[PDB]
Amino acid sequence: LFTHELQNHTATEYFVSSRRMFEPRKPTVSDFVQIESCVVTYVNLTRDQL
Amino acid sequence: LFTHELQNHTATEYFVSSRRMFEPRKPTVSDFVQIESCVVTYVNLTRDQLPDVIPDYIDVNKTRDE
Ligand SMILES: *[C@@H]1O[C@H](CO)[C@@H](O[C@@H]2O[C@H](CO)[C@@H](O[C@@H]3O[C@H](CO[C@H]4O[C@H](CO)[C@@H](O)[C@H](O)[C@@H]4O)[C@@H](O)[C@H](O[C@H]4O[C@H](CO)[C@@H](O)[C@H](O)[C@@H]4O)[C@@H]3O)[C@H](O)[C@H]2NC(C)=O)[C@H](O)[C@H]1NC(C)=O
Ligand SMILES: *[C@@H]1O[C@H](CO)[C@@H](O[C@@H]2O[C@H](CO)[C@@H](O[C@@H]3O[C@H](CO[C@H]4O[C@H](CO)[C@@H](O)[C@H](O)[C@@H]4O)[C@@H](O)[C@H](O[C@H]4O[C@H](CO)[C@@H](O)[C@H](O)[C@@H]4O)[C@@H]3O)[C@H](O)[C@H]2NC(C)=O)[C@H](O)[C@H]1NC(C)=O
Ligand SMILES: *[C@@H]1O[C@H](CO)[C@@H](O)[C@H](O)[C@H]1NC(C)=O
Repeated sequence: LFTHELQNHTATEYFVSSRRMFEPRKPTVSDFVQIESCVVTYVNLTRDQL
Repeated sequence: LFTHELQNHTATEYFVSSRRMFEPRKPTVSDFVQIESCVVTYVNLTRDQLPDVIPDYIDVNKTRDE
């Protein structure tokens, strides 16, 4: 999962692709998992922005 | 994903299986992905027939409104 550019001009769009092919596509819920532990590197988002 | 026979006698049942094992089973929503582009070869279905091909699919507004 990557973000194309940054929020510098409000472009916080997230896309998912393989590590060899460049196919930016919208992610799906079933592709993710839930973890009880968090790290510093993870962005601290909220329910409204989900 | 394959369809056993055709609609000739109303048998448009869809099943999913591996390419070596013949295990016809009902598909699951998590097994598909959504694409913004379409081709000629893809069947042009509608929302009403979505539960028929895939009963596992659920529409939020259809249930909430009624
Ligand atoms: C989204 O938001 C979360 C929550 O804030 C961010 O996660 C980090 O959360 C921690 C805890 O709230 C923030 O505080 C940092 O804690 C680090 C580890 O905890 C230690 O805390 C004390 C003090 O360091 C230690 O004695 C104790 O043993 C723990 O090990 C610390 O390493 C950080 O210390 C930094 O600042 C102090 C001054 O306060 C300096 O003295 C240190 O040398 C060091 O520079 C800090 O206390 C932490 O700030 C949060 N991270 C960030 C980046 O803010 C997520 O990171 C955040 N996500 C994003 C994308 O921003
Ligand atoms: C479910 O429904 C969709 C929507 O109809 C079907 O997808 C096809 O959609 C196209 C666009 O609506 C239908 O029209 C065909 O377009 C093809 C490509 O577009 C060209 O259109 C013009 C005219 O050809 C070109 O100048 C332009 O540059 C585009 O490239 C064409 O190849 C088709 O042309 C055929 O008919 C004309 C006469 O109208 C002949 O002159 C041509 O030689 C050629 O034979 C056509 O115009 C297309 O019909 C739709 N496909 C089908 C099969 O109907 C899905 O296919 C459909 N799914 C199923 C399972 O049926
Ligand atoms: C689908 O949801 C929209 C709300 O975004 C609603 O206006 C519409 O009536 C719904 N349609 C059906 C068929 O449930």
